[PDB]
Order: sequence, then C-alpha cells, then structure tokens
Amino acid sequence: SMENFQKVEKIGEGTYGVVYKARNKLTGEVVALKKIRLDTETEGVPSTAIREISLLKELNHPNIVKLLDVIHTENKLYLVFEFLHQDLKKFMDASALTGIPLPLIKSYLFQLLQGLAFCHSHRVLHRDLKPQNLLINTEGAIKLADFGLARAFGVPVRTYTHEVVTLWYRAPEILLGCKYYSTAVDIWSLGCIFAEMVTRRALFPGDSEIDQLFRIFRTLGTPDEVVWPGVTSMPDYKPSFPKWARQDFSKVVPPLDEDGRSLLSQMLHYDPNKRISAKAALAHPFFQDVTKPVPHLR
Amino acid sequence: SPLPVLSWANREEVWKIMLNKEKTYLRDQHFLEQHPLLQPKMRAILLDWLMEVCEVYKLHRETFYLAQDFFDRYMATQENVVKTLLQLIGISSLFIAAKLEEIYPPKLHQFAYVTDGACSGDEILTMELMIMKALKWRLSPLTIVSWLNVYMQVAYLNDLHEVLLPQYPQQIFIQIAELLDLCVLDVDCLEFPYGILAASALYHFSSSELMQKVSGYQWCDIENCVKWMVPFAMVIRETGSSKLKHFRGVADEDAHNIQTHRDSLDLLDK
Ligand SMILES: CCc1cnn2c(NCc3ccc[n+](O)c3)cc(N3CCCC[C@H]3CCO)nc12
Repeated sequence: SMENFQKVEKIGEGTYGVVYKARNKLTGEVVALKKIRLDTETEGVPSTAIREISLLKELNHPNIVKLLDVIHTENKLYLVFEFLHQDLKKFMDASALTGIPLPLIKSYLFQLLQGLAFCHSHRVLHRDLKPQNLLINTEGAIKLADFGLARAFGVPVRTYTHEVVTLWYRAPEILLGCKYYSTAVDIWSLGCIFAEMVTRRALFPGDSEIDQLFRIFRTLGTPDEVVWPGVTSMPDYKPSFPKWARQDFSKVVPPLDEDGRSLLSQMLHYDPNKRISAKAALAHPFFQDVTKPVPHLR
Repeated sequence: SPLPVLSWANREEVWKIMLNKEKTYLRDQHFLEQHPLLQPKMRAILLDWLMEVCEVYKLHRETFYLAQDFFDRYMATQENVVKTLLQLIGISSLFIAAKLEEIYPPKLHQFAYVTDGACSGDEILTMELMIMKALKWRLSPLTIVSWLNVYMQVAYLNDLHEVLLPQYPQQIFIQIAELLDLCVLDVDCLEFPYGILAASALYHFSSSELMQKVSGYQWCDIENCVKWMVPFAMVIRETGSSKLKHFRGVADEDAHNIQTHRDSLDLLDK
C-alpha cells in the first residue's frame, strides 16, 4: 500500500508510533509518516491513533499540521502528514547560546496562540504542548503537532484522564488533582514555552509531581483562596506546603518588556477561570504591532 | 445562538462550528432502502442490545450514541447486509466508541464475551477498520446526548456564566435522556438533526420558551419534530419517569452520564 513512498530518515517516536521522513517517488513531495504496527496491537487501532486521525480531519488551520491521508497495509496503519524541516526543541537548543530574536519569539507565540484559539473554538484540548510537538518551517511558520494525547471537550466538560500533560508543562490544576480541566491547561503550557523561548531554559524543570508544584510555588508564590478560589479544598492540596512569595517577573524573564511580562503573567494565572484565553491573548498590547484589530458588529 | 458570552472563543463562532458540523455529518432515515433483506425493527433490537451492554459495562451515554451514529452512518455506505452481520457491526461500532470516549474502556475480549461467541476479537478488529475506513475516519460527531448536555447546562447558568463546569440536576437529565433513547430505536429520527431531536425532547419536559433559551431554535424549527415525538413522549408519560441509579465505582456527580436500559422495545411498539 506504501509502494510510492521511500523512507529516507527516522524522525523520532512521539505520543504513539514512529515518525519517518519519506519521499513520494513520482511527485518529489516530502512527507512525514507515522507508522503504527497493528500486528502488535491487542486492542487493534489504539485510541490515541483513532483520536489524532478524527480530530485532525476536522482541524484545518495554517498553524496546525496537515494530515494528508491514512493508509492501511493489512498489518500496519500509516498516517501521512506534511513534513516540517525542524522542531522547536531542536531550534531552542541550537539557539541556546545565541538566543532567539525577540521578534521571532513574538511571531511564534502569536501563530501558536492562533492554532490554539482555533482548536479551542472547535472544542479540542491539545493536552501535550511541549517544544518537541511544535514544528517550524524555513519560511517562518510554527505549527501544533502530535494530537495523540488530545481530546474533544463537551459544553459542559466532565472528568477526563488525570495522567495528561508532560510534567514540565503541566498546569497546577492537573497537579493538585482537580476533577475538571479545560482550555486553560493548554495556555499554561504555552506560557511555559514562551518563557523558555525568552530564557532558553525550562521555566519549571521538576523531577516529580511534588517538585513541579514547589518549583511553580517558588516562582509564582504559593497560592491561596484569594488568588485561586478553591485551592485549600482541592484533593492534592496540603496545608503543610511551604509559603513562598511571587518573584518579580523582571528577574524571572529579564529580556522581556512590560507588555511581554503582562501577557506571560495572565498566561500563568493559578485560577483556570481567570487565566487568559488564546483569543484574548491575541488582543494583548504585546502583539498590537504584529496585529491590527477588526470591526465588531452588534 | 443560546450559549452565553465565552472566554476562550466567540460564542457565535463556537455555536456556528457546532451547527456547521451537523451539515458535514449526514445521516439518512431510508438507509435500509439500500439493504432489502433488512427490517427497521432489527436496528431497534440491536440499538436496544447495545444500551444493555453499555449499562452492564457502565459505559457513558456518549459512547452509546457514538456507536449508534457510527452504525447508522456505516450502513448508508453499505449495499446488501444480512441479519447475521448486525451483531458484529454493532459491537465493533461500540468498540471504536468506547476507545474514543472512555479512560479505561472494556478490553477486546470483554466485547467478544458479550456476543456469546458469535463474534471473535479478530472479526471485531477487522470490522472496526472497515467501519472506520468506510466512515472515512469522520468519528467526531455531535451526538444526540451531546446536545442535551449543552441544553441542560445553559438552563442551569447564573450571572457567573461558567459554561464548562457542569451544574444541573441529574434526575431531570435522565428523564429527558430516556425519551431520546426511546426515539433513537425508530429509524425515522434520522430525518431530524440531532440538535433538533434533543431540543424537542427537552421541550416535552419544559416549554417552548426554555427550549429557545437553551437551544436557540424557534418553535417553527422544532414543530415537525415535536409532532413526530408526540407518541413517544406519551408512552413515557403514561409509564412515569425513572429514577437516578447508582453504579459501583462510578462517582455520583457522573451517575447521570452512565447509560441505562429498560423495556424500551415494548414501549416502542406504541
Ligand atoms: C506530524 C509529523 C511530523 C512532521 N514533521 N515532523 C517533524 N519535523 C522536524 C524534523 C524533521 C526531520 C528531522 N528532524 O529530526 C526534525 C518532527 C516530528 N516529531 C518530532 C520528534 C518526535 C516525533 C514527532 C512529534 C511531532 O509530531 N514530527 C513531524
């Protein structure tokens, strides 16, 4: 069934399957193949695969990866995607000594906040926003990839999987065991990736669930019922947690201007109900140069 | 546009994407008009059987409605189907649905065991790929019960318009669900959008006014659907509404979301 594709290089693993860079023998078109071995699968097509395919076949936006086709070779299921020349984790690493230019950060964040606003409006939670899943091209574009851990949400939401986001980019509401979670979990991840682009170091590089919380608490200050109405009542909340004060964002992210620091702050609000939204974040003065508003009816 | 003002997106945009999705997810009431060996009461007995397995396995009303949507949509792609193929198509539609919606879905064997040997894990594993390939991997529909969820949330919303945190009575939800479960058994429901069917069942338990407030649809939009649901509503009303069941290992804040089973076919005969 994959008779027109020639595997060129192994790209990596990701949420599920194995990613290979392949070439269309006739077309000259380069794709990324995500191969799933059905022969090994006891429950058949994994739920992670079924979700990625159905969610992305309904998510067409320039800042979201394009699923090109799905091919089954009576042993294997291949997901054929658009190929992107680099991932944001490799790029930040290559730029660790240099630094990413602030205009390129602002461009990347803006495009990332657009892909998310689209996901969220189509009622899709990414639940795995980490730099290895954010794919860049040579032209200046960044796209959301790997929807393997994503889920479509209801209006209203209900209890979803707890073991859900990459530890370093995990929102305090997941960590503190809230029953419900939503769109705010992805904005937290983006807040972290934003500061990591600025500082070239992970914002909260915890080694356990408890260390993750403490690292957050040390920087943003231990939360209370005023900053977060509901904390003290939440499952994993312990009154024995050390009491820290919020650090000045001038020390936390020094290259970032007043408008940059404001957006980051609202993106990292403890209260999911108060945390900025992807759409709102687009209207923040930090992008008031890169974007000009549109007339509002009614 | 019944959704309140939204934080994460434009409430009009969200609602219109939701609406435009029913236009991209087609379902036809004359699908057995492609399968001449098949009778509409066969669909009803299978749909009833899947509700029972769902309750047995404590599955969500959502995963049952995903299987129903998958079944009715897969048939519209098939030409000639025998009565014997139905147990396989139904349980495989349920197997895909369970994996998409549940955190800990029942294993492949649990789905084979519940067919009493008539279906092996291998046929389920093959059928699953035929259904998915035939549906063209369009497995994210806004189910009948998905709409009642929306409607019920919009009814129980205060000045702090928190549209995602669930706040509504469980008993009222069940009583509206039961009616929808009873109408889903008759293949004629597919002439009415899932949004319309849900609104109309809500109407039979409330009024035109609440219905419009929570769903957006005008009475004219709902008139032919309420007209058709009229017998079903009375069969339920004649019997008296059911009670909110408890399920072991299932938290009570979600007991209303667990699929249940009754004498739905005996009631359907009317
Ligand atoms: C949607 C599939 C896709 C398309 N491009 N692409 C890239 N491109 C960057 C690139 C290409 C060639 C060599 N080097 O390594 C970097 C990486 C990547 N991933 C990163 C590694 C773990 C798997 C996977 C996760 C995210 O889908 N997946 C993909």
